[PDB]
Amino acid sequence: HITKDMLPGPYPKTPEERAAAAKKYNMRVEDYEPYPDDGTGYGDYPKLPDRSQQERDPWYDWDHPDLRLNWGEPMHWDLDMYIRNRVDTSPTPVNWNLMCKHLFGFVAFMLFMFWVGETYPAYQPVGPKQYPYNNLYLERGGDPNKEPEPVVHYEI
Amino acid sequence: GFILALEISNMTKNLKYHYPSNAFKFSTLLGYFPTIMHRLAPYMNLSMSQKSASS
Amino acid sequence: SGYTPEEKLRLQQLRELRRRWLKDQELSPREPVLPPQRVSPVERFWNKFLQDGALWKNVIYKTYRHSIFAFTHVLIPVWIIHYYLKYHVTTKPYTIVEKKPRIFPGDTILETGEVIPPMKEFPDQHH
Amino acid sequence: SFPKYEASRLSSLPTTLDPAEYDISSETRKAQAERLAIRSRLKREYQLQYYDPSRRGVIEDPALVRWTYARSANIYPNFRPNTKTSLLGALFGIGPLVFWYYVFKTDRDRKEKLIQEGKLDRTFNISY
Amino acid sequence: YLTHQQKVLRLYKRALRHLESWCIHRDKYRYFACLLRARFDEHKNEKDMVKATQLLREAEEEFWHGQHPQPYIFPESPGGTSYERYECYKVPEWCLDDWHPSEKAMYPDYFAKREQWKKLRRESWEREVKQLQEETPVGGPRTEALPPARKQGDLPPLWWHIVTRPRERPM
Amino acid sequence: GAHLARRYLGDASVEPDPLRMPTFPPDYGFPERKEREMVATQQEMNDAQLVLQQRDYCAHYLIRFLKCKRDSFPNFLACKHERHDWDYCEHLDYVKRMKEFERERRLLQRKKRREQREADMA
Amino acid sequence: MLKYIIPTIMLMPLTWLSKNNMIWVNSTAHSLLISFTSLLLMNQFGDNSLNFSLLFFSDSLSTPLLILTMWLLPLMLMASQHHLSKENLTRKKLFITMLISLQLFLIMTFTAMELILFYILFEATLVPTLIIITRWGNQTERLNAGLYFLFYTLAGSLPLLVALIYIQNTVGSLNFLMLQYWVQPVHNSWSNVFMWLACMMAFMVKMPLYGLHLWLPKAHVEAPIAGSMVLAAVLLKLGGYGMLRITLILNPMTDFMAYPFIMLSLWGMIMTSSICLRQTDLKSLIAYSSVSHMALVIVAILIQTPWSYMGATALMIAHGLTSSMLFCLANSNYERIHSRTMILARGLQTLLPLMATWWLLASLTNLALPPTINLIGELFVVMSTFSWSNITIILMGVNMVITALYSLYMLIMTQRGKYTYHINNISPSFTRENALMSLHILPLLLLTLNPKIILGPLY
Amino acid sequence: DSWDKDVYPEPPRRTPAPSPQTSLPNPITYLTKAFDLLVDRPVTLVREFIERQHAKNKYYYYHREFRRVPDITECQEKDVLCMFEAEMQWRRDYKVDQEIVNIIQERLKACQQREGESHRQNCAKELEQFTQVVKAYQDRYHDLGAHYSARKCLAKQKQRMLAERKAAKEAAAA
Amino acid sequence: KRLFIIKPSGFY
Ligand SMILES: CCCCCCCCCCCCCCCCCC(=O)OC[C@H](COP(=O)(O)OCCN)OC(=O)CCCCCCCCCCCCCCCCC
Ligand SMILES: C[C@H](CCC(=O)O)[C@H]1CC[C@H]2[C@@H]3[C@H](O)C[C@@H]4C[C@H](O)CC[C@]4(C)[C@H]3C[C@H](O)[C@]12C
Ligand SMILES: *C(=O)CCCCCCCCCCCCC
Ligand SMILES: [Zn+2]
Repeated sequence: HITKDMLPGPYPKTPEERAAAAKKYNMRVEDYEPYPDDGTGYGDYPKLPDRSQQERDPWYDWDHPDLRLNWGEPMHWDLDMYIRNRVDTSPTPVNWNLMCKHLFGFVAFMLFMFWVGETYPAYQPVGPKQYPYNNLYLERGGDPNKEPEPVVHYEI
Repeated sequence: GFILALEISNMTKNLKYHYPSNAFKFSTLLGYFPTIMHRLAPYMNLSMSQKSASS
Repeated sequence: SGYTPEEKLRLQQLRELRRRWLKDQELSPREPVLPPQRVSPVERFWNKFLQDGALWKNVIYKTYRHSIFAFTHVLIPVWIIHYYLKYHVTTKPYTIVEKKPRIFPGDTILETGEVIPPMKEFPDQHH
Repeated sequence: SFPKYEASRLSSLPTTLDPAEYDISSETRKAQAERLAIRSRLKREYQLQYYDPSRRGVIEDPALVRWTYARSANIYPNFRPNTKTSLLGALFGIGPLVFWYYVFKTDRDRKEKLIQEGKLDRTFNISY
Repeated sequence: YLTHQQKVLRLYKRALRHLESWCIHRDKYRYFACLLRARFDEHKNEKDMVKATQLLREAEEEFWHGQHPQPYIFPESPGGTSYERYECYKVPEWCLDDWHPSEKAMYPDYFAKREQWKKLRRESWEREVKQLQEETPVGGPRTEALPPARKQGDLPPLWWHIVTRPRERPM
Repeated sequence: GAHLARRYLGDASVEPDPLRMPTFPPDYGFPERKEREMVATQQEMNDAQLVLQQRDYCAHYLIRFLKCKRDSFPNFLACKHERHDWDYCEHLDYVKRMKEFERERRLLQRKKRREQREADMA
Repeated sequence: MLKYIIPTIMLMPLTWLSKNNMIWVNSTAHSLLISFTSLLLMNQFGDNSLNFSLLFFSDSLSTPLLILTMWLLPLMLMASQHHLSKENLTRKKLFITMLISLQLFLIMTFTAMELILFYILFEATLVPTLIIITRWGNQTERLNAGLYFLFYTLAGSLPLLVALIYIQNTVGSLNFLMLQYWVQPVHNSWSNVFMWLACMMAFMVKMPLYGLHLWLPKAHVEAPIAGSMVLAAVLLKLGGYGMLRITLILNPMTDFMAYPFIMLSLWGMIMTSSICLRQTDLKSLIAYSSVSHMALVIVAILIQTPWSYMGATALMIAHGLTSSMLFCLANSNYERIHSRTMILARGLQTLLPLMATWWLLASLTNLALPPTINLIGELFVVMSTFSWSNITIILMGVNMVITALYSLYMLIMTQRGKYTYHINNISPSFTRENALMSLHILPLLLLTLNPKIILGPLY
Repeated sequence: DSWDKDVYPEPPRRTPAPSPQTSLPNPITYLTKAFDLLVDRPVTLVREFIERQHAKNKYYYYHREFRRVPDITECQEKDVLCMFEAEMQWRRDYKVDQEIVNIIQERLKACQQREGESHRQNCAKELEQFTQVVKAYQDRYHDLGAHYSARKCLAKQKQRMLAERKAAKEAAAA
Repeated sequence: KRLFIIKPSGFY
């Protein structure tokens, strides 16, 4: 039974509208920040911090414990992406930039070394192994009719 | 490995403070591959789905 | 920092209700009230037969239950499988293909009696 | 002296390291007073119906309705064709289709040429 | 809103827990645990709201640089490998109202003893509603804390789900 | 290994190339060189079903060991003597490969000295 | 086909002339007898189709679609009982009359030997379908959904009418058997480029093709459950069945005219699969899931290989049962919470243990877990498209990953986590609801034993 | 007996005679005796009883035989009645040729398993026959498309024949 | 001690 005035609407132009808009979404009129009016269809839906639900207090008594939400709280435009089963934005022990540099450096270094170790293989001091009957020409599917090129190995 | 680990294992009892090292955190956090790829790939894919694919 | 004067009363009021609720969750000795049930004559026999320890006669039940299991879970399936393979699968071409047995120099073939000539004399050396 | 924490969109600034958690003025303290005032009013309405023993059903949540409504039905009436929406529409709408057309058209033109010449190995290719 | 004392106490608890994770061995932790206490006891009397604040901010920045990358967590605490584990066994109480009569018949005492709580809950509801609407200011409640019962025979307002909440190891 | 340092941290023309050996005529330096003999015929190996990498000069010992194993079943600790004989026979085959390798290394260095001698005078 | 046409028509007298309280029982029982007799259509010969008369015929392509159509009618009657339980008796019988008349048109559509007869019945399914959506839909948007459903189909159908009549004048007949022998190749000219588009765009919009699908999220969401089951299970397959017929008379022009539609389909399924990862409406998520599976069918029909035509037939029948089941599962929740939001009721596995088993099986077949016929059809198309171009394996594989992500996301949001505290009316699943899910999944899982009856004429 | 040995050839079997070199009891032999007694014997009795009942009620089914009819080459243009019979025969022969490729493939796969590690040499006969039939199958029924037919097969043949005719002529020009 | 375990109805 939600009426047209209780639903999201167009961008607030006059200062009075932002007051009505903020009251509609249960926010302080000084805390209500509509999205930029660039024509991407956000209207007057509040813009909330891009913080994952995993950050919210795990000990507070939530109406919806798994979603970390309170009945009537304005939900983030991307709530379904910030649920606890998805993207997590919690602070990390190591700075984000230093994480990428270390991981990229490790992978980049390892790949180069494998290439370095590819052109310089490590093998043992032995010549090619020898097999009889012309290097197993008949065993390896050689044509019975066309007699093979003779191959001879000598005792040593 | 046993000798190096056993002696290094024996040094935990000494009353000496710790020095947070990059190598230590690198091993502890699995090289950051989860902390990045499990926050970057889901974010990009799940943001293109809503902004571009749907809206 | 501690509880305000009213908070200590509320928790006590609830803590008494909560501890009373957890007592109601206990089941009476008769519960659960199971509707009347009938067992097979075989089941009744072992209920009283096995009361005495009698290690010599206790293994009988162990072999009894394992003997039944082998008959209903090993012997019957292998009968069905062997009957299925012998008279329905193996009667069709190439359904079961065996890697031919290896013949070594010195063996005797059971189909014709042929004896594969042994290998020539080796340059024997003890090492 | 330590490396000041650097925050990206996926690594939020810790509250402890946030300067906004220490410089507490009268407005900041009062600002939280009104936040908990509205948060308390909503927590009241929910519990009146949540705990009511004569209620069987679903407590309609207008916040939930407004969330889904904006995500689906209020988008187009708030859409304006401009430079941003037009360029993004073509780049993400038509770009991939043109890209994949030349990847596949080029590949099939290449392969079709070999088969006519006879240079493509199709010795045992009888399933298609 | 948190007071300076509240924030200071929390930093002391976290540092020991991370320091405890760093040391592992108890005696080594005991040695360093006291030294950490000493660094806190030397600023207890500081009555300068500005110099004291600078200490906390510098104290937190030191904690972050030295926090354990993988701090110990109690299994059922948020992040430990038992959190929400048994939430899959916690059934709401109202499900029993849907049981078949032949299924309630298995527990005549429990369900006979259950109507009392339902009888008790309905009777108390009207008083609980009246108590709240008379102690609520004109503009509505300003906090989530709830008043207790101010008489005898009256249960605290909004007790049903707090009292009847599922156990912690239901199955 | 150790010989890698003489090919990677050193001259490569003075070292054998396992992808190119042998680089000299087999009879060069061997008057009426003898040829290795295979005791086991092709049919015996074919009927014995030996893996191609085992269809080598060292065969006719593996066949005997395999024949023993089929016969000593379930005594799987037996036939140990035939294992050592085949292990030894393969070992002799491995050393000869090293001899071919050391022979290759010496011949390459021999070509080095010969070329330098006639090169320096010129 | 009169042994199925006439019995279907007799379901209308049965409904109107039966007691007031027996309209559901009698219609369900007799519509199941009709479905039982449709198994006689499996008298298929390896060289020739089963040609009954001058009007109707049934080959291995029509037979699986006919059995699916006649099998759904009783399932549609079981689903509709709850939300029609409190409606005027005459209007309950008008609703049932619409479903029967929709089955009457469908079975004649899948068996018509003459394409203009196919067009009339293909185009006649709109009237009963539109009436179901707009009259017995629940929301205000049902009125806007019918218009989108109406003018998208007609905008493509009317050009098809001109092309079909044009072909008859040139060829002398629209009989399918005649076209199999009198077909001539299509020369590469601008005139034939628009003949090709006319013959296909009608069938593309019904699949639907990515780009022309905006009517499907509206019609499949605002319709009642009975409407959503037929819309997604059969009516989407009139496009697939149409293309499988009309491409006979469009070679070799299909070699190059299929590029824009293959790119829209190959790329479209990634786009629509990704949309399912962020849908706030459970029913809408299932609707967008249809566009991805039907994108494989469009690619399967446009490459014209025996492995592609066998995959397409299996994919259509497989998706027919799976899509219908998913809508029913989502509807069982709606009949309790009366809302289509996905994140409103959670942890339902705690309150409805058996209904969560159906959710698991519905999701497993949706993501094509082998050896289900869902996987068989999808697997065959992937092999056929790989031979068309090896690079397509990237797009096919990426869609399998995304397909499994949203399938399990739907299963984890509603059937796992913590139950919503304030929803206290999740009554135990009725026998009607449980039997509805069994009648979907059980025949779906049985076809794995003998899948050759859903592999079409090229088996 | 059950199946024709000419279509599915199998080389003669050769089983080495046991030559034990141990005094221990070979368990397999004892299990073999037990299996032939507690499994093989009871199964045969049931099969023998079932077989006798079959002989009491004996009846036959026949392999359908199609008399050849004029093929597409002899059918006039746009003559459905002749084209219909020619096309149905082509579709029937298409199915038979598909199963012929299966028979050859079955022989090829059977050879690989039977010959063990010597398959790459002892199965050169099967591989060569497999390569020949597949190429014959490919030349006739490949690249026709989902809407294949006798007309499309004939046109592909005429294209192949023309290239062969021109290729021989062009080479003979030199 | 035996405690009553609350479950959803399993009869249906
Ligand atoms: C979810 C958001 C939307 C995502 C959109 C999809 C991703 C877009 C990625 C950017 C586009 C990349 C494609 C570029 C065109 C293909 C060029 C190419 O490199 O093809 C490689 C290979 C060539 O095969 P061929 O068809 O014969 O072409 C030969 C032409 N000289 O082609 C093949 O034969 C097929 C090889 C398939 C390889 C497996 C699939 C790759 C992904 C594997 C998982 C990730 C691991 C990557 C490392 C393994 C790579 C094989
Ligand atoms: C053999 C095993 C262990 C008995 C024991 O040694 O204690 C017992 C434990 C449970 C038994 C099974 C279960 O009771 C279920 C079946 C019940 C009947 O005993 C027939 C076979 C049946 C399948 C049993 C076979 C066997 O006797 C079992 C498997
Ligand atoms: C050479 O072919 C293998 C590469 C070397 C790996 C082994 C390294 C250890 C041997 C060097 C130390 C020698 C003293 C023990
Ligand atoms: Zn309802």
